[PDB]
Amino acid sequence: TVARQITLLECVGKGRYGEVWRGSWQGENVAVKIFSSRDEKSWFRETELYNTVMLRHENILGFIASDMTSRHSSTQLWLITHYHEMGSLYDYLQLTTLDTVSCLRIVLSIASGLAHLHIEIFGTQGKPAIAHRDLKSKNILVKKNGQCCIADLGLAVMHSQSTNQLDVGNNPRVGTKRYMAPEVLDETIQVDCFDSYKRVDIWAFGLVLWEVARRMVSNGIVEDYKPPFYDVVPNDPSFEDMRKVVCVDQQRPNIPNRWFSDPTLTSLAKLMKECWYQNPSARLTALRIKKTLTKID
Ligand SMILES: CNC(=O)[C@H]1C[C@H](n2c(-c3cc(OC)c(OC)c(OC)c3)nc3ccc(C(=O)NCC4CCN(C)CC4)cc32)C1
Repeated sequence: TVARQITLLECVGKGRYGEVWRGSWQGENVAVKIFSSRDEKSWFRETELYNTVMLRHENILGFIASDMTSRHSSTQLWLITHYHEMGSLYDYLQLTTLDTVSCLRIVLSIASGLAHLHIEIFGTQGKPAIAHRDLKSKNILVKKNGQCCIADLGLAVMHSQSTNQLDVGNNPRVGTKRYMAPEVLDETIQVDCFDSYKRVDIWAFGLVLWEVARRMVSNGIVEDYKPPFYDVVPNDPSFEDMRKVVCVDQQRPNIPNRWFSDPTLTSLAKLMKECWYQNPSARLTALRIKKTLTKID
């Protein structure tokens, strides 16, 4: 169903993943992702997660439907979700700066969505723990109320007390290299250990925090948008570029001096560094981050 009722109006994204369209379903905007063949298995994993898990949370992208539809003499794989007209956090941050409240609301809402993903709730009305594995600004959408929701669950891995085996391939280097945690890049991560995947999300969250904080204005000062590690790796960095910086040199994004003139950015700088520990077990939990951000307000 639904695929029939949907008219595609304008393509708002196109890449190796496929395309994302603004469509109309009974006159209502929906986001339609048409997967590339390359990413067909992500469509299935994401579809099955959303269809089997009650994953309704204000800070997780709202699923509507999935469909298989043959159109251009070939089958199309569609994922249909709520449409967030503001688009991705990545693109939003390049258009505007943030005051203190808008910055906190963004980062807290991401922490809230990530904590909800991570938490296992027993039973019906509950949910397995979920690790995202590709958290970054391009996979986060901004809402008009200034909160964000986390998107793109095609690499996510789930865990509950039902089974010890995880639906993860043998290759741990699945995400976006620029955001890959050190234990992924050097491939020492314990693929058997679900908690290890949560900690990889926390590392990436720290990087997103840094990206956002750079755009918060303090005393008329603000940084331009940059991706993590812009100053030391080329675009489309290689595994080796990333490993030398992050694993061998053990470098991190630098904190602009101006942040320490503002107590919010001072607090956030402290927080992102607690997300970036080389040792995964020292990193704050998602819920700890959320509780901390609830108080920094
Ligand atoms: C890696 N970047 C991407 O993919 C791109 C396309 C993704 N996009 C998703 C989306 C949908 C999904 O499924 C259906 C996904 O997968 C679950 C998903 O994953 C991240 C994202 N909804 C969107 C809603 C709107 C827009 C958008 O830009 N409109 C244009 C206006 C923006 C603001 N003014 C300044 C300019 C014009 C873009 C959206 C982001």
